[PDB]
Amino acid sequence: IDDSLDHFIRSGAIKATEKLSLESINYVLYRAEQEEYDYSEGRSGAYDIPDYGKPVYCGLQGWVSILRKIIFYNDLAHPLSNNLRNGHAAVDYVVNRLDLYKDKEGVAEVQEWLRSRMERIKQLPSYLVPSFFALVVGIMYGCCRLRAMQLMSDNVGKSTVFVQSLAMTSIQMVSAMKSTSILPDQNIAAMAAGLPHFSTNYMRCWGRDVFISLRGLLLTTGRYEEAKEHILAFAKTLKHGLIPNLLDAGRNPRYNARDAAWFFVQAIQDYVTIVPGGVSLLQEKVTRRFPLDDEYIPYDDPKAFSYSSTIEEIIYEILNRHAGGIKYREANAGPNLDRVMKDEGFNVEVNVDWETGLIHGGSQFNCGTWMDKMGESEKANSVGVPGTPRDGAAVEINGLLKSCLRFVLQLSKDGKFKYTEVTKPDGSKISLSSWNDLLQENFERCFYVPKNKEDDNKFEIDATIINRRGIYKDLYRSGKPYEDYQFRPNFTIAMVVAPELFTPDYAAGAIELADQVLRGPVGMRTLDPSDYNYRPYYNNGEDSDDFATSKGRNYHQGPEWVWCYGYFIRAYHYFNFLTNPKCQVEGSAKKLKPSSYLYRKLYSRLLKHREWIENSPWAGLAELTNKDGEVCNDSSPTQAWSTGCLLDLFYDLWISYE
Amino acid sequence: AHRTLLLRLSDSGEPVTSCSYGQGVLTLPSLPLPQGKKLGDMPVYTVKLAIPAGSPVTRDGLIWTNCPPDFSTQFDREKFYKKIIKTSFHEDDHIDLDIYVPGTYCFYLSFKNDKDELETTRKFYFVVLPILSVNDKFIPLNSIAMQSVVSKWMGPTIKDWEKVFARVASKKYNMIHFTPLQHRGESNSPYSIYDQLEFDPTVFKSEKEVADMVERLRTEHNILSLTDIVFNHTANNSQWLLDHPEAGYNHKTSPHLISAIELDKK
Amino acid sequence: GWIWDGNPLVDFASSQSKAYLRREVIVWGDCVKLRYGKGPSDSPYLWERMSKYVEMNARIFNGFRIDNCHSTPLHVGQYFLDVARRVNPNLYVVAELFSGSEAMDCLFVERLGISSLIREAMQAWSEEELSRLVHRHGGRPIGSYKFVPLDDFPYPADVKIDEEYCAYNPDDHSVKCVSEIMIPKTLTATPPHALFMDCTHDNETPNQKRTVEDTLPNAALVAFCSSAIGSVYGYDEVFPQLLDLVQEKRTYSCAENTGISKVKTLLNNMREEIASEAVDIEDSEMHVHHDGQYITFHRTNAKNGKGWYLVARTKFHSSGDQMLPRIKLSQTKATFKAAFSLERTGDAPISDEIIEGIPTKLRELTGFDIGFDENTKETSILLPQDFPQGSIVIFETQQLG
Repeated sequence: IDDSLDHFIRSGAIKATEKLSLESINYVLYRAEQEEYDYSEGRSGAYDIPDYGKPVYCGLQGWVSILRKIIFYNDLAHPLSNNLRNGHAAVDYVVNRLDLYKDKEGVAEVQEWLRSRMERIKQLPSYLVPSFFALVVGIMYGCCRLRAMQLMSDNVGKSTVFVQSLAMTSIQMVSAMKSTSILPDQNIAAMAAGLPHFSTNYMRCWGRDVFISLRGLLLTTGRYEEAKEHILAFAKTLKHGLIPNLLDAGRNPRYNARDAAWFFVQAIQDYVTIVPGGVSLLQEKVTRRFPLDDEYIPYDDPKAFSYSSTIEEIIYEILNRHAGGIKYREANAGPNLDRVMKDEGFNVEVNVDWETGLIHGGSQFNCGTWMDKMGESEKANSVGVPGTPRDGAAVEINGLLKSCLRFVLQLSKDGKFKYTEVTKPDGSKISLSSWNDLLQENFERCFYVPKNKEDDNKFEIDATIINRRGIYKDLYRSGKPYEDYQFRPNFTIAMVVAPELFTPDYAAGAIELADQVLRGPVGMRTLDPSDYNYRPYYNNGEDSDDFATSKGRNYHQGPEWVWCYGYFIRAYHYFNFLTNPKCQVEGSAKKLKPSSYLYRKLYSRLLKHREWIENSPWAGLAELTNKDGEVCNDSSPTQAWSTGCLLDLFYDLWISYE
Repeated sequence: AHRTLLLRLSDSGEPVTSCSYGQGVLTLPSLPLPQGKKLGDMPVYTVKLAIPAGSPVTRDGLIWTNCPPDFSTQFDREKFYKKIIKTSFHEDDHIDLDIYVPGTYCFYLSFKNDKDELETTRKFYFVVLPILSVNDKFIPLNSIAMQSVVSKWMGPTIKDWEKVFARVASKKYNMIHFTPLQHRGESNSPYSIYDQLEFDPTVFKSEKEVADMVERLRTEHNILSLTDIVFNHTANNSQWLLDHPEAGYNHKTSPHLISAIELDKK
Repeated sequence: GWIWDGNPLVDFASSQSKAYLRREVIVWGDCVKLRYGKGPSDSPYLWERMSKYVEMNARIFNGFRIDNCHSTPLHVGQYFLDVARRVNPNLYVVAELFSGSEAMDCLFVERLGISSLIREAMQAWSEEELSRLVHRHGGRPIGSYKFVPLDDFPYPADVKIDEEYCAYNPDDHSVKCVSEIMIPKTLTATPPHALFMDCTHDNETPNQKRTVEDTLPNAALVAFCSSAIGSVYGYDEVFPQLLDLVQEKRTYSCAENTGISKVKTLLNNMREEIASEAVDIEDSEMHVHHDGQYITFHRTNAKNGKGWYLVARTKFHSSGDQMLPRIKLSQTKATFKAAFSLERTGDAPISDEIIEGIPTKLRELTGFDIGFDENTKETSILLPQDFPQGSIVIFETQQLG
């Protein structure tokens, strides 16, 4: 110890983080042990602290999540404190693990600073190592966290801890790997669905999760060049006019996702709206590594890189082939894809009822929507029975379709979209504006459930199968018609993406019920608690005979999901600002801005989320919660859409009122 | 708002110099337009001309300027507009000149001689600088950093050109100078232009292809583009030189060079 | 082509000249001179062709750059720039203009509507010549006088008054009067704006004319001027030799962040912060000092006390060790911003299909001592003896009061 040691430990950390990137910061702060194994061939992983366990990340966050409470109470008796006195192994671990990432941008310089300081720490008496270890880790952590805020956009860089803690999940989820990627020919940055189990090999990338999260994690933060690459990487995998959910790095993906293609085109609109010059995305040319029809997996055939498709025609191809109709049994169908799905479930069909203009699809043997839990309990007799098949008109799918139509209409107006016709299965043509005004007229009719019995004669209502009035149906003419009239948070997605389809008073009053019924403390209840099928506890290990709960069929009927809370409160915001006058105030220059009464309401519904990300060993939000905030031991501890959809809300408020 | 300047004139209609900055030009300040407003919405600047009371120019005095009197009216260098000079022996006259579009404007005075003839002062020019925005980020003319790049050394592809764009955008230039992008003549120099009316076919296909690349520079890298323009000559192998040899100096057009032709042919 | 020392205002292919007969032409057989007459009536295709030529690029680009604009006839240049301005009213016109005098240079800017004249820094023959060049385009002197209406103005009793100087909205972007009496800001002849190039595509590379080290101080000196700046690609990339526009076909190297590239990133971003803090000619002051192979540049805003101080040890030649006296700044506080040294690491690569610059080390420097006497309020600035030729340091300064 000398008077210069003090200045040595607190200096040089900002210069070390200089050449870092929002990608490379992932390798310094996070990296789940499974993500670490991916780079270490299974050799390394997370440091096992004796009489304690391992930090949840191999990076500095793993240390910080433990050290914060230790520094606060001076817990010199903590197992980590003891271990840091008895040896220099945790001291060396911090430095050595970066050998795995020494080649990535700025890590070599960060590693040298850590190395230079750690070596000087080891030359101290054993009882002084813990404090200097925690001090050095804390300093480099902050500088990396600062670098993240500098690289991200203003709205993130000037915000509260809670907003920044949300934004750091974008770094948790976006990294390059060795076992998987988003492109087949390269290994590049690929957004995981969540940590730790949705991070490696085929389990990492999921098209539904990528694009639902793309706006929040990538656009709200400013990672545009990373949002583009994820969009283009799925553009290559378009087939059946649909986007796959199981992106196998663009190498034999699974196409049972009726949802992904419309969240995909939604993100494209979000990209174009937000990115300065984002219209440039439309003319971007992509190598279409599949055929224009829908043949079969030919990843090695020379027809892979055969032809090119611009995002312009890629958007149109989704719209056109959807109208013209799509018929196909999934390629390579059989057990080698789903060892529990029945033979008729691999047959997926989707078309448009042109008397309404909305989109129907699926069956009682399918899981085409985000609620895609397939049962498997042999003892409970549910092998092959989808827990929530959502066949027919799904609210979001059509709401997302209206958003797409509204997008391409105003787009062609500006000379950026050359398409106007659309071919029907017979041979008819319909303008996009005609299809648009079709949904505008028929949507709220087919989906609303009036509060007054008098109005049932106008909204195609079968009052025998109802539960609550003043609601938008979850589905339209499905398989089980009582599943049409279930209160589910899914309708909030359509309210967010295409609010033109909703009359303000109906949407306002409907979402006030979700506030009283479907809104948990952190999660959105996936099913009205008054329904008979309501089972809000999810055990993917239950062996018993219960037809509902065994092998986790409850996944989408009761359990409280967090990413739906994002789409909910975004609409809760929009329609409480349009409807209730107490939620409005004459903002500067008389433009309409929300009042403190509305802000106070939004604030009270995010406290339980701030509490969660604060007291979470993984510095993020769970993917799922059991009834009334109870921790679901099978829920992923950090998920992308869980945080990316709260960021969605903050960007709304920012991009509109600040 | 207040976007007016005072251009005092002498008793002979010459502009008064307020400070000695050296030999210069009557340039108005480089300023962005007000909040969210277009060139049509308001006069860019207002030049208030001050005429001295009882000066010789006040006798039937008129101000003539090629400054269009409306935003709708286009600018013709040779079309001038009349403004009457309010004659007083005690009070000066002031004459606003509303300006709606950047460019070069000029003004002179006409008055009645001491022989009751019509006399005219010299033309006096003043300049309105353009308003350079990149993405609604105003760029003052004194903060421009321009990169000169020669296209025939930027590789053969548009994709091979955006590599140079990103390199200079990292060095934080905000404007790129483009050596002429048209089909070059025999000796392949960028300034000897084969055809001035379409671009280099080795890299470009249509006018839209270059306008989109230039716009791509504007939105992805916040960089503005400008090109060389050659007026003094064309390349010695223009396909239109055969259809139009009079655009140069011939034995027909410029006969004095006949004595000079037979000196090179000898 | 061009006559040797001839007036560029005289068409040497016209009746008033015998230069083709008398052989006084240095010629370009490459290009063929175009004959505009007294108007379009004298060459109706050429005028119609050039018009659509102008009108095409005016739809695309943001402005023009006119080669040997002095040799272009006046009425011609006026006609087409007016045509372009009808297409692109925010047209930015640049010109390498060297007519017979400054008065004529100003006359061209008047009638053509030129927005900036091009000035080159590589034309400097010695350290002082550069310092003068930099003094010309550096700004006004520090502590320079400001203009007020005095006893040469009428004071109308009914003149509008901004009592307490408070009738200017920062978003109206108004032209502020000198004080409370609202006598409008005076339209006075100012010198035409300059675009200072540290090196053009017609200039010999610093390797050729001086050495490669000057690429750092030269560019810093130019960038500290109160004007638009510019550079050719390869100057920062430290190319070894001026590219022949005719013969060469090699391609720009993809080697990123070479030579000065990191410094021009700093400079331009540094000038981006200064942005709209200086509008009229008296808002940006300066002080340039020449001492041997050192050149000092102090840049000052006349309203706010912020400033930047550049010490540049130039390398025109390897001219030995020279020690600069302690820099003294009265009633000013200084702060270290950045410092760099450029040193050549062997000769340039020899390639046939790609043009690559000279390998350079952009070494960061230390050892600068900034003493401040809390009594006399005088900041002293000392340089380290490790300050080789081709190095710069930049200080942020701030006047007190």
